[PDB]
Amino acid sequence: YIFSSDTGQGHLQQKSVRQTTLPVNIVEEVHEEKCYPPKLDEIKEQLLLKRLQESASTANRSRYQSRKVENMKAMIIHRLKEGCRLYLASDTPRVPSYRITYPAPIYSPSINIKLSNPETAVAVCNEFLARNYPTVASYQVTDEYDAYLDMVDGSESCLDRATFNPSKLRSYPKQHSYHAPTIRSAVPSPFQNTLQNVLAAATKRNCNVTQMRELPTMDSAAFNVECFKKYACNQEYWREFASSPIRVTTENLTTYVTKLKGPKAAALFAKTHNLLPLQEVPMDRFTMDMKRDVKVTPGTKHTEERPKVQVIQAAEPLATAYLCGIHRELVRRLNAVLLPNVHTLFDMSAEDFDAIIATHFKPGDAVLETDIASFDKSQDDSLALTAMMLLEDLGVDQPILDLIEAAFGEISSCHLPTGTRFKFGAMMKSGMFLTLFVNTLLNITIASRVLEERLTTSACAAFIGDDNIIHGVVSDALMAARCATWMNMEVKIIDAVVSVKAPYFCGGFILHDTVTGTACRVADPLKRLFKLGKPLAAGDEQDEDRRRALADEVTRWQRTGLVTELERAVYSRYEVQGITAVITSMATFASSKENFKKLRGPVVTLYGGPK
Amino acid sequence: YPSYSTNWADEQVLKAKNIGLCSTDLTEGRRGKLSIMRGKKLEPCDRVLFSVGSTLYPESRKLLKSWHLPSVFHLKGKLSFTCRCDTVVSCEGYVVKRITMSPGLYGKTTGYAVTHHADGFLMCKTTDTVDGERVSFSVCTYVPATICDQMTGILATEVTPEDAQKLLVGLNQRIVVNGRTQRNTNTMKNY
Amino acid sequence: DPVYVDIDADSAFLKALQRAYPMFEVEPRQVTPNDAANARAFSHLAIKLIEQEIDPDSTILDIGSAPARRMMSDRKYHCVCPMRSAEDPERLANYARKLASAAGKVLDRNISGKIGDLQAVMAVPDTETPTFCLHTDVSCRQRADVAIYQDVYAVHAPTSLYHQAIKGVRLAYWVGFDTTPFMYNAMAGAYPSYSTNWADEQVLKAKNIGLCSTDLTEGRRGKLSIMRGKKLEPCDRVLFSVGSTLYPESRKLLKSWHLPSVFHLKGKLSFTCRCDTVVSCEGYVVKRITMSPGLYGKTTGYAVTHHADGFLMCKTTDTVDGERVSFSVCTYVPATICDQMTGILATEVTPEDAQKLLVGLNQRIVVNGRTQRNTNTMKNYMIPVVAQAFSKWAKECRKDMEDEKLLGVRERTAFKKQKTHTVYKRPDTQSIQKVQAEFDSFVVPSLWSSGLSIPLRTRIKWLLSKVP
Amino acid sequence: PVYVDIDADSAFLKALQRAYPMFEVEPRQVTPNDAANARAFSHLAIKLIEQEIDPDSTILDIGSAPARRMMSDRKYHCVCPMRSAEDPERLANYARKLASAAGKVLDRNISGKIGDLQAVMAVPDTETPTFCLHTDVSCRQRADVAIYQDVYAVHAPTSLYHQAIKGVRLAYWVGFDTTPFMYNAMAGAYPSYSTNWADEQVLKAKNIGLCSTDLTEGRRGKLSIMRGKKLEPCDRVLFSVGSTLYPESRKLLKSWHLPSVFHLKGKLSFTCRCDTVVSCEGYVVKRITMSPGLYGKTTGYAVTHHADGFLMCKTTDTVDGERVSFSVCTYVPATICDQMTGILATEVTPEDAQKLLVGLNQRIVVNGRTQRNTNTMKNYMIPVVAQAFSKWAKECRKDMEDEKLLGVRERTCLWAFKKQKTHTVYKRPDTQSIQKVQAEFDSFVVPSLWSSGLSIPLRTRIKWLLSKVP
Ligand SMILES: Nc1nc2c(ncn2[C@@H]2O[C@H](COP(=O)(O)OP(=O)(O)OP(=O)(O)O)[C@@H](O)[C@H]2O)c(=O)[nH]1
Ligand SMILES: Nc1nc2c(ncn2[C@@H]2O[C@H](COP(=O)(O)OP(=O)(O)OP(=O)(O)O)[C@@H](O)[C@H]2O)c(=O)[nH]1
Ligand SMILES: Nc1ncnc2c1ncn2[C@@H]1O[C@H](COP(=O)(O)OP(=O)(O)OP(=O)(O)O)[C@@H](O)[C@H]1O
Ligand SMILES: Nc1ncnc2c1ncn2[C@@H]1O[C@H](COP(=O)(O)OP(=O)(O)OP(=O)(O)O)[C@@H](O)[C@H]1O
Ligand SMILES: [Zn+2]
Ligand SMILES: [Zn+2]
Repeated sequence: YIFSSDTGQGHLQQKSVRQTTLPVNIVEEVHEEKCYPPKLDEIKEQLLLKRLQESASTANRSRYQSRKVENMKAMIIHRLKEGCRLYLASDTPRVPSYRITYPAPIYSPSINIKLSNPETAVAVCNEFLARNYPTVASYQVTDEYDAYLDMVDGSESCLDRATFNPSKLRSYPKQHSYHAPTIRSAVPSPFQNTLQNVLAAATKRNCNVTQMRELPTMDSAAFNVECFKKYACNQEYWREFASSPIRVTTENLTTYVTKLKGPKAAALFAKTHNLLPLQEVPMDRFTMDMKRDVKVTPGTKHTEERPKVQVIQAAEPLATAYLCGIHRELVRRLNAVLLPNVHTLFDMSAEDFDAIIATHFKPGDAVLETDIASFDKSQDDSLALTAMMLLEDLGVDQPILDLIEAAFGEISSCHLPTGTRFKFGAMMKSGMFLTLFVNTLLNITIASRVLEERLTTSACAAFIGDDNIIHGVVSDALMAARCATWMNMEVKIIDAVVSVKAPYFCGGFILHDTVTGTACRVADPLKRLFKLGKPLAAGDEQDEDRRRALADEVTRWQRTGLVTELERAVYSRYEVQGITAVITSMATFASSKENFKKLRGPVVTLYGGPK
Repeated sequence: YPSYSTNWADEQVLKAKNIGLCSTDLTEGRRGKLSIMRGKKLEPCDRVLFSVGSTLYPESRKLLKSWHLPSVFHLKGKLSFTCRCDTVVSCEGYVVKRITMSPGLYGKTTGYAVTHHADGFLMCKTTDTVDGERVSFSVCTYVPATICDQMTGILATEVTPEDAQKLLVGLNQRIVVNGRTQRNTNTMKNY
Repeated sequence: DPVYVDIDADSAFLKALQRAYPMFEVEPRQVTPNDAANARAFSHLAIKLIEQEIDPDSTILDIGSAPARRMMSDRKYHCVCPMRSAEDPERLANYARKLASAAGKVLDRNISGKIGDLQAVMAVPDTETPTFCLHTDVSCRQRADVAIYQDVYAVHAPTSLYHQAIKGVRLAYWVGFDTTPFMYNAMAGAYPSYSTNWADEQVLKAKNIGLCSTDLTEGRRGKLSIMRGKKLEPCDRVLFSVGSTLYPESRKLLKSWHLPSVFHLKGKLSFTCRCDTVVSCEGYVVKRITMSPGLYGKTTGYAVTHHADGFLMCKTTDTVDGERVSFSVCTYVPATICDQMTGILATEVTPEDAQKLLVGLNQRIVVNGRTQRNTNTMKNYMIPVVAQAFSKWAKECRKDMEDEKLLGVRERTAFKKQKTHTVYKRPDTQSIQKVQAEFDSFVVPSLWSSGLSIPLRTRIKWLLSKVP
Repeated sequence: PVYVDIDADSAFLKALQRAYPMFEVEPRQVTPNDAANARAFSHLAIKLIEQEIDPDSTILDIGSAPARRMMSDRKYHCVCPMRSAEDPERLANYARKLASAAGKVLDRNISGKIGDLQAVMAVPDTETPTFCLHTDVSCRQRADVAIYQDVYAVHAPTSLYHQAIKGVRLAYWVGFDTTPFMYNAMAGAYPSYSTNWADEQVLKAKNIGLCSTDLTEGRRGKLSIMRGKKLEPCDRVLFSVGSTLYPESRKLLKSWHLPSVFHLKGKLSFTCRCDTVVSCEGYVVKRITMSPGLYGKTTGYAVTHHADGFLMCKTTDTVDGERVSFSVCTYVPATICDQMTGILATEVTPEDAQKLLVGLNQRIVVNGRTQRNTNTMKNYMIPVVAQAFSKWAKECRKDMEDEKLLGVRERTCLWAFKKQKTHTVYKRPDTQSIQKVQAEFDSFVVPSLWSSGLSIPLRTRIKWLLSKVP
């Protein structure tokens, strides 16, 4: 997710495109990446398969999958191209674009410090938890009978416009096997797929009705786009972009499918026999998915109240494959119209982010961080109109806009195992292929309107998802009065000062180095610490990608000139002392395969076995 | 002269195919043709035709070249004079010249003429088909200064004609100035 | 007291011009699209500085000047105007027309005296007058205190200064181009800030220099030649091109103005002289020379030049009339470009790689959209030459560290001389040369003859016949 | 307030303010001089000296220009013979200034100075309380304070003795530092004042601050003839301050590196001391006090205190087409040296050292507004400095890998010791350097090289210029 996940896969790429070998900033030109067209070959597969049988040590098998997957990719292109005959177009001359590059970052040396006995590391971590979090360290006294306790008490829900069968509401637990954790953090296990959990998750009541597409709604949207184009964008690209539309093209589909992996291509291939046309695919029908992981934050709140259940609304598989070739062009056009001091995390890597903010943040500087998650976007219909107006200005072809618009109105969801039907009104968060883009556009628009001209005169601004940071801005009564037109809790704002109250961004800390004198971003150690106290399901063999992720994260923590700063940042955020010992404990855990085995224990089986 | 929609060509190549002033017809190809006389020579002659937008003007080379006067020259006959020549105004092909005469002989002459280029000047050799026969000859033109400056980066390597054509088309719509971006506004003719 | 210059209001030369003259304030105003605007702005400001510095109660001599531009002046000027060029008749006619036109209106600048003085010289073309003269700098017999030279390259310097000294001249000035490139014995060069190019006659048919012209009809094998040259060395004749104007020069007379710090003049009388540089801006210098009777001190014979920006000289290969040859060129580089290439030149770099870096630094640099490098700092037609020089310079610096030798000793096998293809002078660096510092040749080029024709006298007198 | 002809946004202003914390300094630029930095320091030095001197005494000036001492409220006796090729110009300027202001300024005896000048011009060999035409030895005048401003052409012990017998008890000296010449270097530079100096034998170098060469093809073998086989510094050195050339001698330069205590013995005996009071990146101000009689004892040691980094290394260059080697010295800012301690703990190649130095010079340390990303140090000494650090790190590693016993020395019954290599000398900030010199002088010379001084054509012009005095 964004920077890096627990398995070190992340959402960002790993190729630098914003690096230069000169001590000054240089403007360059954006180019295109050529893609190899797949080709079909059956005679090679037949002979290789027979040659696979006679001798295959290690690389002989790999040639078979590469040949087999390559055949599947060619077949998908041939079938997919025929469906969208009424929307296919050709290549028109492109509009050139330019971008700015920055010099490479400088880092301080790192020294490794670790203990020897792995059991002592567990004792230190347990001592740290008890001293700082007394209630959390005394919760576990028996096994994990959460499923049984949830069945004993009844079902409480707050639904709206839903139907279900009462005869299928039964929640007797099934077999559950896991490994007993060693760290005394009480991280819950993922929930079981039952009808009771589905109703508990859908306990949200956002029933609000306003003017759908009337005159007052249009007036608010018209003002919003005016502020965005006046305080956050330059005027050198609008007229050129309107002349050249964006349409579905063979190159878009060929490039997209080639980027998929093995298993993903096979899954898509299985749904190409009865291929519906593009105009036949419904755009307002979704399916319900439950398989998720619970989210826990440092503190003592999960030992008193049960956490919520996460859900996913999945769209049609063919809908996200026909039109997913226009995401790259939309990103390029958006980056071209933004001001040089306004940045977006799309199409960057970890190193590029460090080089941009290398010489901007210094001690004693005020930074404003604001999130917009706590806001009901379903109350006002103008939030959807504003996004469409921005999309139309960017140069989206007219019939394609109708297909996109159909997914932002009335939608329905269904649960296949139980046949449960749900209906929702205007919704912004979903599982479609424009979710981050629309959220980023709305985040910039909200900030631009509230801050007015204070956004233009700034040193560095970064926007991604629902989080943002703006340099050199404080909190005054003018923004409170402007934002209090409807209510007061639209957004949450926090004031931060470098080297005194470290700013928080995307689950990390922004710190200023001492030896070199440059800014850098590091991860959150407490978030990792609670995560090692999560039970591991039996039969899982993913205990090697996590060790490498921990090893990389530990090295970044032990850089010289950042030990003292990290201590103060954690204390000013969570009011906790003594994290250097925890970091040392993490170092010895991620040193060998056998040292990582001390975080687990004997296997415990519940609700299973007729003995 | 692209800026004034003016084209000129020699009389011997009026039946070309891919120049500004020519006209040809469709043929299927006749292998071998009769030739009463022999050629083997293709050099410019004294006859030149001008076309200023839509009007035709015949000209002569000798009289055209007589007005490219040097800086200092003497006129000595029954009476003697000493005179100079200067250029005051120049704009993409049109120039204004000033000449001042004075009686008597003074100084020394060197017989050199100097022209200052504010725009790129090109002269290349091209292959065309004149009346069904392949020949080669030279052409010349003017290039805007902005295009030439932006063209310096890639000319340090070997570039194929196809690659150069694509970049010229793209460079004809957008340029970079003072760290910012705008349209060219000084475009060149596509033909 | 602002000064108006005839240049564009958005030219990048304003910043350099203002920095060289911090005692004034420069204001732009354009009225003519001249092709040599930069070259005339410097000369206009140089005269203003000189005039206010000197005592306004002395007499000033002009050598080869145009009297038309000295009319509206509150000082006293003695113009020495011989007739040895094709431009003099035009200047003399313009002077007469302006004097008659402005008669009776501006009665403050002594117009009547100038009109009467000009008529007297026309009647008898051998008299010496306070305002006008018709002899040369040697034959003139007028006594004054200050002598001024402006863009004069046709007079031997030690000889001219001595003849001025014996008439009681204690101060002198000289305004012109820098003579440093001619001391290194180069074949061609350029002054890109002022649109000036110069070359030798033997390379006038080159292909890739600033002043040349070649042909296209070619492609043959074998050119019979009678003489076996095998030699390319600079000759006396040198051609200059400022804007769209041509000026022939000679190397010997150009090198005579690169005077040392201290020198002696010996003859019937003896003097000691000193030379100093006051203003320098990308090619133009202003020199002040003082004379004093007697002999004092001792000389050393050394000339020192201070570089504010990079000076470069390299060796290039080109085709002259179809034959491949090699010769040396020189140019100037801005200081900002030189500083930013310090880190790149630490290793060996390919010439094509250096060219790409130079292009980005020149026209593709941005900081905040306010100043940048004005998107054009160095003219684009000299980049390929510069890129070649840096590549060779870096390569030759690495070989030095691989041939480490002992201290205070030298090895003879009888010693080998290495090869040098690039001379690079970085900013804040000085160069020293050896010249002559003792002059005693009292040559007498005294063959006096008038150069005024009867028809020209009639025209000048007729223009002054009518008082309006 | 004191006004200095310096650019309003220069980096030298901060350093100048720290050296003079008793004044307030403001910039006012009226001339684009190439040696503005060198002139500002001298102007402030004179103000400091006049602030701690009793205004009742008289001050001698050795080799001074009378033009710049006119509008002062103190008493000066100018001693100036005619031995330089720029002296007659100074005398003419002095006469012109006096005549141009005869009744406008009533500061002091302007008419008296005019009368004094006329008396000296009438008869040359005369003594006047304002002007003189003798040397520092032949002059006969009583005073209390003597000032030497940028004097490098006289012997220090000899000149001081002759001033002491006349009753002078306090002296001052303003000029360049002497330490680089005590190390017997071949070339050097002062980057802050744009000054480069080099030996006469290496004037045809290629990559130093003061040289000039030409292109050659590479002819292998020219001559054998005279066998040089040796390259050592000579007594002739050339200086270049911005754009002016100055020839100097090594013997006279090294004679001003006086010890802390020394004795002057002769017909009369004196004891005296030397001390440095002001130091700023190359310029120093020295104060000397003398007293009759012989007291104490001497040791013969000179000590200098380094506030910045002093570097001396060995370099390889090509002089007139032939490869040679010699030593070069320079100065380094303190901030650069401090930020380099961590890197020098290992073995670093010269290529890496160049890259870090460039990055530190532009991005780190230095910044600003509008005028942004200035340079802390000049870029034409970066290649030389980078190589010096590389050799220093290598030499510090061999010392730890080859240990010796405590309190003993290892020899080789013939016994001898081996000498190691040394290619770099580096003096870090807050470090002292000590040298051994002579502190007992008892031999003096009294020549009579003063025939006439002036000439008749110059005297007539001066009288004519002063003739129009009313
Ligand atoms: N090499 C050389 N340069 C000259 C000479 N005379 C003038 N220049 C320079 O030419 C530059 C452009 O001035 P011009 O275009 O000649 O016009 P002008 O000097 O105002 O007057 P004219 O001499 O009548 O042309 C001047 O700034 C001079 O520095 C010369 O005799 N030789
Ligand atoms: N090595 C050396 N430096 C000198 C000498 N005299 C002056 N300087 C320095 O030269 C610098 C600039 O002075 P200049 O302008 O060149 O000499 P000037 O023409 O006599 O005028 P001043 O500035 O008053 O000295 C001064 O700061 C001195 O430190 C000298 O005799 N030898
Ligand atoms: N000995 C001299 N004394 C005074 N003026 C002179 C002298 N010689 C030449 N001049 C003047 O210098 C100016 C330049 O003319 P010059 O004699 O050099 O011939 P040119 O070829 O026209 O110019 P140039 O050779 O400098 O290119 C003329 O106006 C001339 O009157
Ligand atoms: N013995 C002396 N006493 C007083 N002044 C002296 C003496 N010798 C030289 N000077 C003064 O030194 C000044 C210039 O120095 P010098 O006489 O050595 O001439 P120089 O050739 O310029 O040498 P340098 O460049 O080292 O100064 C002159 O003004 C001169 O009056
Ligand atoms: Zn005369
Ligand atoms: Zn005296």
